[PDB]
Amino acid sequence: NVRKLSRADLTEYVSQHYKAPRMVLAAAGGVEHRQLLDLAQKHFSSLSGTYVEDAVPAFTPCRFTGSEIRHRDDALPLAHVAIAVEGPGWANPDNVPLQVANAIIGHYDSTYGGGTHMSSTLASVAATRKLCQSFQT
Amino acid sequence: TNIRKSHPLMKIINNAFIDLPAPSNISSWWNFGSLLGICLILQILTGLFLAMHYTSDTTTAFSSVTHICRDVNYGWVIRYLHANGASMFFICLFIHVGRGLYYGSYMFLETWNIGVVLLFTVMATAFMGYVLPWGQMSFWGATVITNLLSAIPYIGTDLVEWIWGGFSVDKATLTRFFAFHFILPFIITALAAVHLLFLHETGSNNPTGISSDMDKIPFHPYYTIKDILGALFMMLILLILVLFSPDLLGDPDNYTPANPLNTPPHIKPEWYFLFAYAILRSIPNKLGGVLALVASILILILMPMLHTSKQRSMMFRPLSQCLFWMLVADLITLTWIGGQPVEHPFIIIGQLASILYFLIILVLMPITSIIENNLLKW
Amino acid sequence: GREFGHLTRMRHVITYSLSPFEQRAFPHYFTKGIPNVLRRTRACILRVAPPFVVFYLVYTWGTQEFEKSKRKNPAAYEN
Amino acid sequence: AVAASSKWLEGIRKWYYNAAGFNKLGLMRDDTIYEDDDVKEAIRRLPENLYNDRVFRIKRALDLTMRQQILPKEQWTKYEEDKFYLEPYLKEVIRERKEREEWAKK
Ligand code: HEM
Ligand code: HEM
Repeated sequence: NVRKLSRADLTEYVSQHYKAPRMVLAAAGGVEHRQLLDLAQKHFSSLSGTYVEDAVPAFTPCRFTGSEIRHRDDALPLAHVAIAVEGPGWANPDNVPLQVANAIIGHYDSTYGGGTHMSSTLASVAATRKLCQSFQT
Repeated sequence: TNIRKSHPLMKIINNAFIDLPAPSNISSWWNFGSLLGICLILQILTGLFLAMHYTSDTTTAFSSVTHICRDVNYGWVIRYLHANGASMFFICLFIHVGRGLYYGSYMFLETWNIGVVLLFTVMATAFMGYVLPWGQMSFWGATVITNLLSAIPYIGTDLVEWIWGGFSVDKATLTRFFAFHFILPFIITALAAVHLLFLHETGSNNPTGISSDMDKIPFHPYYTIKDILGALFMMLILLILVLFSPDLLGDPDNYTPANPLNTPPHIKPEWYFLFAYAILRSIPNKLGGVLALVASILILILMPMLHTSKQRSMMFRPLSQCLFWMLVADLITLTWIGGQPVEHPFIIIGQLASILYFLIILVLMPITSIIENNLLKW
Repeated sequence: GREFGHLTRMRHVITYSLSPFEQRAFPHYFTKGIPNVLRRTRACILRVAPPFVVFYLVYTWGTQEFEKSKRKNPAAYEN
Repeated sequence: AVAASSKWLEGIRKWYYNAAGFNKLGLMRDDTIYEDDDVKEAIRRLPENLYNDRVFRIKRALDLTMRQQILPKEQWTKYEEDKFYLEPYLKEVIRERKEREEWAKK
């Protein structure tokens, strides 16, 4: 697909998505707010504010299935694995307790200082039987 | 940590049943052998509640079973489960064996040879203790089998009287045949415990004949459930036969109490020997005739090294599949012959089966496996 | 010493699969059971029957002939 | 022996290849050989672009039979493009056993 898409495809992409009010002008440091607003009004106001083509997509709440993929490739030295379930969204108030819960499992890599008796019950076992290179959440 | 892999007792059962690599195409036919195990525990168990009551008194034996199948609670059920639950343990054997002559299963020399011994022991316990319901069929088959082994030129005279305890059936015989039933059974179980030790270290088979170490799935959740399902399907047919039409597989001539004063008119054993009894009387020359009777369970050890094909199993051998179905039809005509009086064609015809059970797997099958080697260039 | 770690070596292959809880277990059983049997019975109806077919003939021949020479002996028992 | 009537014989060679059904499951002939200890060493001498093909053919043509279909008729391995890729690596292992044997004997 990165072998065919040409100038026309790109120019309407740039026209249909790059527009306000989908944009934010952010600044930090030693900036002054009034000066920033004055400078914004000069270079930006020549801008199309009314929606072009009225291309408003409708959000589809995501499906989530239970599948599994396996790729063999027997000549590599080490193996990678990942496992996951479904979670909340951005504005859901259930995020903070899940953060507090995932911080109890922890993380570990085979170059940490004081392994084999660090507080997590999973890190302290991998350090002493030597099963891991690393894991994370 | 993981208790399933460090305890001295559970290593043995995890490595043996729960976690062993198994193929994945196995036909149901790989099913039956387990069923035999179910039968083995049931023949032992049901069979002790009869030696509890039975009396090895030569003029007390027959009335014993007659009072048990009347007198006590539920004894009429147990008598018949014991008489019928071995009409089917002998059903299982002919399937578990015939398959190993389809899916090239004898190249397991160690597994195969600790088999035939078990065949001989199981086949002999049933005769050795179907003569102690103490009826006319029981005595008058005992006499006939006894008089053959006595035709050995120097062997015969001496051995025959040691099993009678005299000259003819008395208190001295029923006692030591009832000696026999108890012990062949326990000994047999230990030979079955060793059959499987060989099995670990080669793994099972698959109905194509090609080693598949590539894709082996466990034997938990899959083989465990398939097995339980089929097993609780053997208990439909067993119980329907016993509790609907029990009298179907027997004979009405272990009911007249044993006498030397009568003699049965059309003596013949139950169905599942009449095959290794139709060779016997098919031929004259008693000393020879006994030898041709055992040529059969030892015909079998002679058939791993007559193999002459390049591939394993009949699935890819469509011309040999013809000769395997003229073996079983042979063994069916040969069982129709036996349990029946002697007439004009019976002698001529039973003869052909005797000539052929040997010409099929002695000459034909090693010479018709090259005519097709020559066709695929091996 | 032949558990799930050490067996054959294979490379460059891939496989996919769902769960059981996101599927139904009867995908057109009625409308696919019959054609399989229709196509397979034909192939091996010819490979199990003809060997067995020559026993019906000999059994019926012997049965009826013996019945003759048992129920109709007084035919040739000439006076 | 005969040559003119051998054209008849070639015909039956096409018959047997259609009777045995290893083409129906997507295989070639040399995939169906019984591996005793002379064929366990002439497999360890294959180049690693022919070893991997034999693994993928067998693993696909063995899960068809636990599902009990076969493969579309256009996909059947045709008769004449079959390959004997293992005859040459095997008529050397046998030829060198026989030699250790005349040595010991005589
Ligand atoms: C492989 C195992 C066995 C087989 C195949 C077998 C077979 C038989 C058979 C066929 C009978 C005939 C019964 C009848 O016709 O009424 C019988 C009777 C008998 N068996 Fe077993 N048997 C086995 C194990 C045992 C064991 C283990 C015992 C005792 C420990 C035993 C004790 C008896 C007794 C006492 C009888 C006579 C009771 C009666 O006839 O009702 N059997 N056996
Ligand atoms: C009491 C008698 C017997 C018992 C309990 C018994 C039991 C078993 C069991 C449990 C298995 C493995 C499970 C399976 O393959 O399905 C097996 C396999 C086998 N048995 Fe027996 N068997 C008996 C008699 C015999 C006899 C008489 C023979 C005759 C040769 C025999 C030959 C074989 C063979 C070749 C296998 C290999 C199966 C395979 O292809 O993997 N067994 N038997």
